[PDB]
Amino acid sequence: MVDINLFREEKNNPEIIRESQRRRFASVEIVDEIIKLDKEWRQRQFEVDSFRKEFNKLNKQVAQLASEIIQQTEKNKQDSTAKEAEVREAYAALKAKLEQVGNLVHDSVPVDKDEANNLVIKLWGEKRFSTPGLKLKNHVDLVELLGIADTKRGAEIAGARGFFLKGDGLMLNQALINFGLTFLKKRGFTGLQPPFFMRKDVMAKCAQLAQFDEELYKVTGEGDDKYLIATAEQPLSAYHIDEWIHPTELPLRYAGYSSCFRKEAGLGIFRVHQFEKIEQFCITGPNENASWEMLDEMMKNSEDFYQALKLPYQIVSIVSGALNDAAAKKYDLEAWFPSSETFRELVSCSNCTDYQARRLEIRYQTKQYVHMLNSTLTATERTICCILENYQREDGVDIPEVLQPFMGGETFLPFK
Amino acid sequence: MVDINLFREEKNNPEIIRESQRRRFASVEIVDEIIKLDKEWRQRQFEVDSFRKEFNKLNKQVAQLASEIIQQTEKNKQDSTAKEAEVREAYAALKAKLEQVGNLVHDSVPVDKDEANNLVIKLWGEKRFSTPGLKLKNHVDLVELLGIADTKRGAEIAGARGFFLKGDGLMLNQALINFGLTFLKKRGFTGLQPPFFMRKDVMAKCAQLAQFDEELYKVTGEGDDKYLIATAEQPLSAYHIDEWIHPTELPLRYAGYSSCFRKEAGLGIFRVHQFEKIEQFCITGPNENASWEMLDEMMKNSEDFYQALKLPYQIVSIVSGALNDAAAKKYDLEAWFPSSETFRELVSCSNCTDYQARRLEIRYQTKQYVHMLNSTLTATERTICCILENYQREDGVDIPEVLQPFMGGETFLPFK
Repeated sequence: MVDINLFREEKNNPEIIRESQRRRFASVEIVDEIIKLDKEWRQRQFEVDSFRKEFNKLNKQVAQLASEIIQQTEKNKQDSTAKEAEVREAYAALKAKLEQVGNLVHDSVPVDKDEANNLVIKLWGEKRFSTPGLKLKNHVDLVELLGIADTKRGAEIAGARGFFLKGDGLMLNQALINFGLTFLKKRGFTGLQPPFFMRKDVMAKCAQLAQFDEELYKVTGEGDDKYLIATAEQPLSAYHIDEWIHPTELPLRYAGYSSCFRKEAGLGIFRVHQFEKIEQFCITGPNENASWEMLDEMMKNSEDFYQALKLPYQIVSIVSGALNDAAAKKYDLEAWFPSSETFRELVSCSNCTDYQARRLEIRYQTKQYVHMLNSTLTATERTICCILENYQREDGVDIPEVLQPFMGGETFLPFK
Repeated sequence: MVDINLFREEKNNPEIIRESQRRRFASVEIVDEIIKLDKEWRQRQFEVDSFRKEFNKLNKQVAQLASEIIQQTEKNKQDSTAKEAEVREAYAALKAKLEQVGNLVHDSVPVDKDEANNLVIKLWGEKRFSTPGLKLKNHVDLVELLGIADTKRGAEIAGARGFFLKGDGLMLNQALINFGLTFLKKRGFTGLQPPFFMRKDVMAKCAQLAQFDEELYKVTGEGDDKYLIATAEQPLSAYHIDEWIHPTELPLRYAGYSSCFRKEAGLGIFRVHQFEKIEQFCITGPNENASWEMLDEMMKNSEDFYQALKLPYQIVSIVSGALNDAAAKKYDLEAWFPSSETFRELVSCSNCTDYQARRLEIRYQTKQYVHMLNSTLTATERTICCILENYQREDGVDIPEVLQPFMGGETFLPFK
């Protein structure tokens, strides 16, 4: 939820919310609905203090003086707990409209309703193509040829889009997780591996609202009903819930690692239900444009990493209309897939400012909340598919150089 | 299920099954029940061939010759599909008793009803104790002091016995998985990472019967209802289901790796719902005592590994009475926990011979099935708890030597 204070011309200026609503191609009226609703809530919270205030003007000098105004102090003491309710059903009606307002869209964000108008802002890398000596194979056919996944036996076991990693497939995955974690460790990041369970209660306060809520796997189990996490970002957001964080602790840098479960996948390993993910999770103070410097820091770390792997890519800024509710601004790094000659998304990078922080009561007198950003570094299975296509030869695949140490210095996976 | 042929004095000797039943402290009568039930099944399968045989003795020479025996060939052709049913409800009654017979208990197995009488057969390692200079801490208090798990924030997120790994905790876990996988790779093992999902249909044919069936997490999800795997052994067993395997492919050696989910756990990380596991999975021919040599091979690999980590241990042979239904014979490697001065189980090692193979129709003329063995190498979280206790000092923990390369050559985790 956004800050009710960004709606009050008493403390202004609500037109900023109105602009954000326009850019999100969503209700501008709801900004008037909510102002009226706040008006009521703070009236009733004062129509309480009307009774509270009269209350010690009635019990002013009952003993220190006879009088029958103590039949009225029965009406008042009682009245104080009548308005006591009104406040509670005002605030709740206010919260039901407020919950629907997306985060304030940053002015740098391209305004448009369609991802088709999504804006490329940076290129890097020399893109391979099929020549007539080398017809470039797709990840699907390179996996089979290489013998490093069993999607057939995987599908009969876990159902559709289910895979085993096998032999040098498993080493590669593990190779990439450790390259990932050390890469981030060197840049001041602290590992966190969350549980792949989250209580629906907590999840309710997390993710990106009604869009990422009733579309996870359910786990029946032991205590409360639980979800399988879709993204390490979710649990990591819940770390530091209801906590205070001290200016001196910030910034915080968690290299998140977990297995990931998504219901909406659609035999390869790009389009899957289960997969592993390293993520950059970062908390900042809310002032001094600290979260905006941190977005650049994370985006640079994602670029540096895809450069280390020598994977050609392009960076796209996402249109205001495509931003989800938490995100104030967002980049994709889309990486080159030679066989099909398309860019595909391997990284998403978001500044969500205080939007989740305010829900998870993650505090920084008059209520300041911290800024939180999240940036996939590598979905390993996808990243591998990208690596197989870009490093293929006539009779196998060359291992990226940075990943050769974590594979015992092997440099080539031969076709079977 | 055991081989119905091990019950037939026609092909003998059923007393061997009777002995196994005694050693398992279970019904000996059921061996007579089942002989009678097989008798019926093969009678009715012949009371079919009674009709089938008469059938071409009636349709002997109908054309090649008048006669009204073709009113009888109506009774017969029909009768052939009456007994056709009897066979199908005989075999099914036979299967309902047969399903309850545990695997043939190996003669080397100590006969007894109580794990209390579980037989120590080998020691290794010099066990540390609390001296009055060094009071030895437990894994629970070493984790907190070291700052490498958050069981508090973990518990509020995933519910009870839920943990984050953190900083050098995560490196250690990853360190141990890779030490594990390379260790086994050098000994002729091939990585397999299964899916953490299995369709209940398949799981039904897997695990150790009614004891390991209605006690997994349930996953609601997309297609059929699924379980979270309790052990990498389960999926790996389903690999090669309904397949033939060629003498020349055997032996097979899968180093299984997965995350693992158990409902029955009971703040530390020893007694947990989610954890990771490397396992030795091995398939052999059924002859030439090949599975029995393979059990020794795997047991030696488990010993070598706990020696590499310099963890003192003892090997126990499990009493006939404690063997589950799949297991013909079983060892535990129980490792030394100094603070509490107890041995705790870090490895289980089973020869299940053809028991699952016969259910999963995993074939090797007259029906031969392969032998399958399974042996945990490391439950990482437990293995770490063991490592923290045995390598502690006054102001932190020394990293095992073999694990120092996979931690960038760090040799000490300092207390906070």
